[PDB]
Amino acid sequence: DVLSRMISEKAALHGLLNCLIKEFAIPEGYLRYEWPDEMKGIPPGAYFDGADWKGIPMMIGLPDQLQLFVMVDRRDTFGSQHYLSDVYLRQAGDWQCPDFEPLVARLLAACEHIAGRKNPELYEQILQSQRLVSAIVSHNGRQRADAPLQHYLQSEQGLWFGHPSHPAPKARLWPAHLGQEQWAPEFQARAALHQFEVPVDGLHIGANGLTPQQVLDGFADQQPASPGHAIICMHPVQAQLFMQDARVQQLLRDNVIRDLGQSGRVASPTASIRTWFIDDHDYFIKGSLNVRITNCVRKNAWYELESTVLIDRLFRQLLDQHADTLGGLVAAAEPGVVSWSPAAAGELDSHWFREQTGGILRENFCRRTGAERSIMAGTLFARGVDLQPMIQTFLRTHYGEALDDNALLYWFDDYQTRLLRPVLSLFFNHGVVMEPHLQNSVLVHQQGRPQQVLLRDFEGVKLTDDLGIRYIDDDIHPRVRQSLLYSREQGWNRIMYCLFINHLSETILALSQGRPQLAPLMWRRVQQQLRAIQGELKQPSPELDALIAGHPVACKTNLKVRLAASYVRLPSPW
Ligand SMILES: Nc1ncnc2c1ncn2[C@@H]1O[C@H](CO)[C@@H](O)[C@H]1O
Repeated sequence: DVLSRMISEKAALHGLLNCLIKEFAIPEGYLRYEWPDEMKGIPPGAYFDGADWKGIPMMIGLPDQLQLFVMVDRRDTFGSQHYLSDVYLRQAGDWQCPDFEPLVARLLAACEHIAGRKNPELYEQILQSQRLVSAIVSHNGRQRADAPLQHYLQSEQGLWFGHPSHPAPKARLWPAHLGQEQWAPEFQARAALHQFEVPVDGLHIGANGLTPQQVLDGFADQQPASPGHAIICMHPVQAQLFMQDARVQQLLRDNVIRDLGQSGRVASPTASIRTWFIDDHDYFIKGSLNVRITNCVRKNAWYELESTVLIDRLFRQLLDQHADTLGGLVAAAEPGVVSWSPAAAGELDSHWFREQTGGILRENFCRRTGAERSIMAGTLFARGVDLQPMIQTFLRTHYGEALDDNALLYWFDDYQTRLLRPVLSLFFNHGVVMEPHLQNSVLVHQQGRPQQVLLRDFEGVKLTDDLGIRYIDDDIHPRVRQSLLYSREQGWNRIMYCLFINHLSETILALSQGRPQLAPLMWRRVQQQLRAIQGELKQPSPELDALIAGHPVACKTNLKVRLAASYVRLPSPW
């Protein structure tokens, strides 16, 4: 419990170092792998461990007379390293090791001068995200370290620390008056979804291979509705919000719509917070929620609600027909979509409604892929309750004995074939831009042995203006078309940050913990894959050649955005 607090700070602190490094120090060149002149204030124990140094000295010149020292376990062009000491800072001066709060005060404080822009909210958010993490750790701190990985839902609920490179991972600014512990996957949160009785004339249903009626069936047991009516459901938090609107009030006071209880299915919220998982239900429920959670506000905007539909119909046309050109793609359907809005409301309203009431079903792929056989990547490669990459002990148990270097490179290599081949085939063959970061990705495994890397999330999916866009069957609202349209370098920036800096960087960092020498080998294995896959592509790919030949990699900046998205340029690992 004090231990708990201290684990949460080390995670939240390392998370923040990751932003600082990747988003400022490496791109703006404030980083040096060198010992300081004076060590006064840094205790031997911080950098010497009896035998040898605790790794490599890392130094940042934060351009305001402030200096930062930290022992890292490796040199890394992406910033992906393990921090093997506390953090120390200077002025004059003498090195010091301030508590977590003043340590955040101060790092942040410097980040602001480097970015010219300040965010007082972000600060209070950082401590919030950290405080939750304590509670989280504290609640789960007695479990087998790797239990998260044993089971799909549990891996959706063992992402104890959130975004590895994010200043406020667990911060969820909804009305504090609605709690926090009861809407957290990480507290094993469960809840019967909030429902509403609405008349069938306002329904907007998008289905693919599914009857309008079957979509409804998916979201809510349609029975309790009187005829001419239907049952939508929402996040219970969304439900309070959505009921705040003068508009809805009116609707309620006029019995145009009935507010049923939290009376829907009992589901568990997923790591994405507003998606819900019912075991052996054919679908997840991906509802909206007007709350900032990490970056954005998790509404399905009205146009996004149309586009899921098209993307699904797209992904099937392709999977059905263009198999070979997809490098092995496995994707979760988003086959059905529902929203409601008063029959006669005029579109500033109609829209507003459909985005409050928006719902999207995702195929519960655990049915195709087996509960105990599929693990959410972000968790696959996360640090468990002891700040130890869970992947290690998971594999050690699946492969009987401890795994030598070459086992680990093999493993890594089966993995990354199956993440790279589909993402990149999708991009260059079709202009379909995916968002394959750690959370948008689920590993399917035959007892350790990677089978598929399932991808999902059509919100994230965009289409390139020269290519991807062409699968758009043109009678599409100009606003919808606008949400899908990525410029091809806009788009390649995403694919780059996602596969490389968010996903594999981290996959690597997880496996090579304790064995940094594995890092560079792994990336070299990456680079061959890059070339072999290219050899296979059926369209040109200059940006790929660029990358293979070691040109710099795009990296989305989480912290800088919140302070002043912006992508910065990080040196290739090769
Ligand atoms: N490594 C990650 N990258 C992107 N999103 C993540 C990551 N880990 C967790 N998430 C969660 O996934 C959602 C982003 O789609 C957010 O709710 C975010 O908090």
